[PDB]
Amino acid sequence: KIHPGVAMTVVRTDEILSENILFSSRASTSMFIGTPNVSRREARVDAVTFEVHHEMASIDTGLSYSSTMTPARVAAITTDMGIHTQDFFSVFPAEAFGN
Amino acid sequence: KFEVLLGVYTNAIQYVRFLETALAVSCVNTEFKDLSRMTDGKIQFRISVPTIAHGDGRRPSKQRTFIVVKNCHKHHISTEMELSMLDLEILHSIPETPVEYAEYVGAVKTVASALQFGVDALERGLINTVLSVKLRHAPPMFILQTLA
Amino acid sequence: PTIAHGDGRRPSKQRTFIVVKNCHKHHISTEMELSMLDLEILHSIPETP
Amino acid sequence: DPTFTERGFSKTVKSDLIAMFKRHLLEHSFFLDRAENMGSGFSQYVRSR
Amino acid sequence: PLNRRMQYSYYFPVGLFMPNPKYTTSAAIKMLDNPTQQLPVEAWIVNKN
Amino acid sequence: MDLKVVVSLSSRLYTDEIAKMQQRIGCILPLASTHGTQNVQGLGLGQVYSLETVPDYVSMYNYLSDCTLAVLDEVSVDSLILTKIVPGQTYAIKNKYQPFFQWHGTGSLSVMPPVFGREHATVKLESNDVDIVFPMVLPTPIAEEVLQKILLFNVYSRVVMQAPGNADMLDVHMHLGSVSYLGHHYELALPEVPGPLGLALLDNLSLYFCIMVTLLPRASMRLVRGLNLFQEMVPDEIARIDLDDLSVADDLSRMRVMMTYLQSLASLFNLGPRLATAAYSQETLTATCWLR
Amino acid sequence: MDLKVVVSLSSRLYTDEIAKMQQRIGCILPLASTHGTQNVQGLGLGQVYSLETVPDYVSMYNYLSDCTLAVLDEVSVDSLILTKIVPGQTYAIKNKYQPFFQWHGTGSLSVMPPVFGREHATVKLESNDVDIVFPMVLPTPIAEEVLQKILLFNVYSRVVVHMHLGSVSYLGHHYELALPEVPGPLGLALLDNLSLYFCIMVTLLPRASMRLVRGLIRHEHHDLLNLFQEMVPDEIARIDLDDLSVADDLSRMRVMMTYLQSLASLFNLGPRLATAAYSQETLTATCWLR
Amino acid sequence: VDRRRLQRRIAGLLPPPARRLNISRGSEFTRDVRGLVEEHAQASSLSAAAVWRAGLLAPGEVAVAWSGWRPPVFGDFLIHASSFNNAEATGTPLFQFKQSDPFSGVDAVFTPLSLFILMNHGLTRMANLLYDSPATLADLVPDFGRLVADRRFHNFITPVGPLVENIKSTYLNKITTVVHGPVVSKAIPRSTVKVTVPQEAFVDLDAWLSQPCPADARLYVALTYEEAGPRFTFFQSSRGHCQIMNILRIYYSPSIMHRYAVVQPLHIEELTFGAVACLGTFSATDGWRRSAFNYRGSSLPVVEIDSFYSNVSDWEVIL
Repeated sequence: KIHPGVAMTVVRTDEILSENILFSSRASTSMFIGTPNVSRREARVDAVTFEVHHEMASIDTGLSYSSTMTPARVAAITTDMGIHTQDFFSVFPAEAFGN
Repeated sequence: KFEVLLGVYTNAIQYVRFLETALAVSCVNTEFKDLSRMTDGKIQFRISVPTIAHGDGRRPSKQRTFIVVKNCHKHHISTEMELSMLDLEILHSIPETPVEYAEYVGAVKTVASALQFGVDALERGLINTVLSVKLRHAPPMFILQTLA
Repeated sequence: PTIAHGDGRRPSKQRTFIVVKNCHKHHISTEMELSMLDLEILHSIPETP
Repeated sequence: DPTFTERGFSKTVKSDLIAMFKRHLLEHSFFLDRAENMGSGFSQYVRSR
Repeated sequence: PLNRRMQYSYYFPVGLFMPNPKYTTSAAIKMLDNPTQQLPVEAWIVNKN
Repeated sequence: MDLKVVVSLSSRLYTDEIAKMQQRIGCILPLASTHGTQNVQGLGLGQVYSLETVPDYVSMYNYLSDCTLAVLDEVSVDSLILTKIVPGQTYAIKNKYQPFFQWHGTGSLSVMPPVFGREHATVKLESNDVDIVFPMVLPTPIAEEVLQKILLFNVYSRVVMQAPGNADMLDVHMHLGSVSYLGHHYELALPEVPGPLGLALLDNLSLYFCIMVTLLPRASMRLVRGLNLFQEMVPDEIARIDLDDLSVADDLSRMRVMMTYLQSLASLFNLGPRLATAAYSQETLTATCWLR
Repeated sequence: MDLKVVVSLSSRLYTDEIAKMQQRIGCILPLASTHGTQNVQGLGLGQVYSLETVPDYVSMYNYLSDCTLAVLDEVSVDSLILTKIVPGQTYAIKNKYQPFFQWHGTGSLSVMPPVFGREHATVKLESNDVDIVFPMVLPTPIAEEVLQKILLFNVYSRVVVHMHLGSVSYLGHHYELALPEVPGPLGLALLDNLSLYFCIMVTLLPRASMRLVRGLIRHEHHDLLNLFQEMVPDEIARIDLDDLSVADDLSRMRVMMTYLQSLASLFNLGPRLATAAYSQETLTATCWLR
Repeated sequence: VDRRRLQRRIAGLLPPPARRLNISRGSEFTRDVRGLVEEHAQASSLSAAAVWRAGLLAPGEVAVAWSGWRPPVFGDFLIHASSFNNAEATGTPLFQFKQSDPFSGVDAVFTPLSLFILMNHGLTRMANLLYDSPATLADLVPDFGRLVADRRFHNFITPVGPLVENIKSTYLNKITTVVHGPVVSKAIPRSTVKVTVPQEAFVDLDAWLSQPCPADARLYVALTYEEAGPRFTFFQSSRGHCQIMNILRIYYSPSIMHRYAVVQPLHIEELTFGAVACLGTFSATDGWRRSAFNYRGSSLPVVEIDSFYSNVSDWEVIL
């Protein structure tokens, strides 16, 4: 427990669950709604696998921004911001010294 | 000495429409039916920028005009739904027995519930992808407090 | 119900949950006690005030 | 609150739920006796709880 | 999808060496050793709990 | 029965991106999920043949034989409508693969990941930062001779990077620089400077072959001593046994790693998802084929 | 196109038998005949894997090869209903197998006779005097691992730590697999073919790859070179003395690859199953015969 | 959206093949069993009503406007008529050679009867009555001795399976070979096709062993580089291919020691002892009824495997 010749800095990252506000102004985008299209895709002896297509096209009727999003309230710090240094014998597994 | 059966209760799935929820205040909707044939969309704005006749000596900015264009982006969504072979075989057969008739109305309600799951899942996916269009084009407010 | 997606993930089909509910029974019993003398007074007959 | 329980019970989510149990045990435990220190905020605080 | 998870990077040094004109900016901390030949070795950080 | 898979680009494409993708309108590529609507992060070989990691042919081959494949069909500006190949029916593919091997009808086809360099069969998308790598679709005997001559050039580059007196750089380039099949005499692209300690394509597979050929003299001898004269005749030096000098747990470990590095290499020489073409028609270069 | 093998039983079926059968609904069952109605004789591997002390796994492989395969889906009294697997149609294979090997996403499973003990996979029917034993469905890197463990045991016990060879090592929890002492004649015949193949292998084998490993052990320590423990082998060092050429090893590699493909075809016995969309939570796997 | 439009489309997408039907009598021959047993055709009269009834214009698989049925794929070839006798029957397994010329256009296909005289230069009497000249086929493989002396002949032949249609062309012959799928004839009166194999080359492997009944048995071909020249034995069996290679290893385990006993493999390549290739499956029960093949002056016994399904595999070495 003596000091070595160097002095590291540590970097961690901490996930913060926020429950955000979303504003979006009136008539931001114009939307074209297509037609739903059903199409089977497997025919096995148990259950045929239906799937339905749907395609829409959105396009903004303003040049500048019309929507924003700010984090209102911190729900929780879902990480425990402790000291868990990732071991570098795992991220670079093919590296080793002589013996 | 009996075992009493009290009841079987099931949930009734509510349906939402896109034009019922108030997310649609922030959007404009049109039924372009054969939207797969539309390979590209193009809106074009003509912004003619006026300027101020200054008095001092400066580089004079002439009649300016901004032609700016915005292209559409398509979004192709799809869920899956399964339907077993047994109730489909029940569907394409004709009932003649009260047991098989009970199986028949059970299979008919099964296919109707699967179809309603399909259209409701497509509706929820529509409102989902509208919201994700909005979140993709929304800068955070600690940028728009200055850039606006 | 489930939500249709745009991106390519393994979609869950129509789901259905089945859960059952049992009932709990409760017995109750206290011990009220009546003396035999009043019982024999009741089963007999009076004549005397 | 499904705001912690929307992606299911994993290891870390249940661990954070244990830690939030500890925090709500230490802070918001007895809602009537610690309301005496608020004074005029008593009715609003007990109405909120 | 409005329950997004921000990621903030946190950093702190470990075991620096102070400049040679050492000083204090508050009293009532008396570490029973030589204050000139004193050296950091650790980083006592705080957890989420 | 529908096979339409619509991958959806996030940002719409630039012009030279379309001008490159319309040049590969008949190519096939691995889909990670076989589902109805996908994202471009799951398309062909981007996450396993990534440029920022060390790649390998084993993991690419495993990803290729694991996941489904899909012929590209239509390329609009924002959606690449492509159809997947099932073993139920037959398809019409086109060989637009930049090391050109002239196909022939009723020849067994294969799909391999690119060995001749990344930049030949790739579309570097600048719209979304995703690198679609198209796998090499080349006929099977050509492909296995390519694998032999690439593996041999790999080990021969390594043994002259160890010492320059071992092999000659002209004889390794005359013989292994070229392929010959049905008179069509193509030339290969040889990466001559792969760097030591592997760190490039086909350098663990060469090490796989090397550990296998190193442990076969202790494997065949162990197997024939576990069981005669005909087997012990055709080698004259390896029949000199020294198995009473080696420990049995050591031989157990060597036999286990030899068996794994033999089965992996020998399923790898089997050429992956093997396609079956009927009538290759080189007036339009289209080849009608079905999944075998 | 109906695939349904209504297997009528000879007598009735007990309640605990129903409980042990409804556990393994969705599993692979072999069938001796392929016709629309059968009897319980012939079903499962019981006709080759009877109540014998010595198993014959090579003959059990030859049983599972030519016979048809089938999924089980329903069982009542007197009739356990299966569903045939024909090549070309797709099925839902459920992982209700008792040594719980977890499957990969869209990998490849290969069926196999039970090496993990008979009673680990055996539905005893004392009513109809039949032991419907089941095959074992496992991922293919695990399957070739247990095949090489079987062959290594079969050579090492007859030529001589071996109990640790007998333990297969799964990631979640290790398993021990039941090992015979003799294979029968076909196992020894496959061993003769293997020894002949390997003698031709060490006949035709190249030499500059040995110059790679001999020059590389003394130069680089690697994850694939730590097994030598800084020691070049004797045979490799005394073969490596000679000078090299390219065109001769071109011919040596042209016969090495063709012979390794046939050597892989020796271990590819037992059928193969091409899976897709495996679930850890629903335990199904959409799978068709490969 | 609209459930009403999607109900019509899912109603179109509904029907699977009707698997079960609970019949009451057999002499009624009612409409339901008629719709159960009707198979849609693959050729019809070029008109309005016959096409719009037989439905050739349905996509994927035909329907009156899955079933275990798929349409076949063809390999169409062009050859000299000097290498292919037009008098040969329909169902013979053809053997395309891959020539070393870059652009040919004309093929070198081989009936196995014609392919016999390449090996040698009853069975040989018919093989010399049919293809009278060894020289008109010894130039299709212009280098045969160097090709088989280097054992490089098994990777040069692609078995294309059974013929279906041979138009009697005069100078440059065209055949029509099914390389994968269900072997049926391309004729307006549709008959069956039987893959005829000569009795000499064909050897059955199920009776060569002399329990579990399979559904489909598979035909093999197998070149063998013997000492007296290459032979083309046709093995019929009902097992897996990895079982077939092993049982052929034990079967030719005399012959490997015979080939070592006659010559020593002085070079490395000579150890390659033959190869085997599947052709496809057929029902093991009602298969390979024997019969005779009638030419002009003689005849040889021949093996008609009825109701084939061709599915070619690669060349697998046996050693």
